[PDB]
Amino acid sequence: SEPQRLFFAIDLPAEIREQIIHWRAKHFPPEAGRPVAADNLHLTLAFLGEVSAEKEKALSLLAGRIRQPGFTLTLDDAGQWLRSRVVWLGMRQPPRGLIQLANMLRSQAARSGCFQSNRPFHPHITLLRDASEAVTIPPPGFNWSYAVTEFTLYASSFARGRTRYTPLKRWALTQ
Ligand SMILES: [Cl-]
Repeated sequence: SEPQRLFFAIDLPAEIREQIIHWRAKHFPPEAGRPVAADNLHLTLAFLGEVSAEKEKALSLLAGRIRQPGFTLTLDDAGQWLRSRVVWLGMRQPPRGLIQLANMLRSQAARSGCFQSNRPFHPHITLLRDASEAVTIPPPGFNWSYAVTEFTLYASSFARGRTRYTPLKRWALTQ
């Protein structure tokens, strides 16, 4: 019944996660930044901040009322945001369904009193953190494309020199 640090996210198939870390190790030396663990690669829909058990339940219920078709993500884009010090993977033209889902979840969080960054939703998958220096970003690998069937509520913790994301609940997207 202690508060947890939560976020909604979309996950990647194992095969694609593996292609990504192989591609990453090939193009980015350790000095380019701190690599996100393969299992920790995800696309965040909405950050909720620290959330009480009571508030988690309310947000989970609102998430469960979402009615949306599934969509396809094709990762054709890669870049670097120096100020936020990340190297990221993303999509040039995200499907509307992704935008709809994120905005819906973000709206629900906001209306519940959740911490607001007032940052415009920029769908991305963080590959490197603490990326300070400016490196050369290659295009992604070929055919990193898959159907999104669901989204998940995660808890975030740190154990044994690792970041850990714990799945709490999942909701399927219709199709
Ligand atoms: Cl371009």
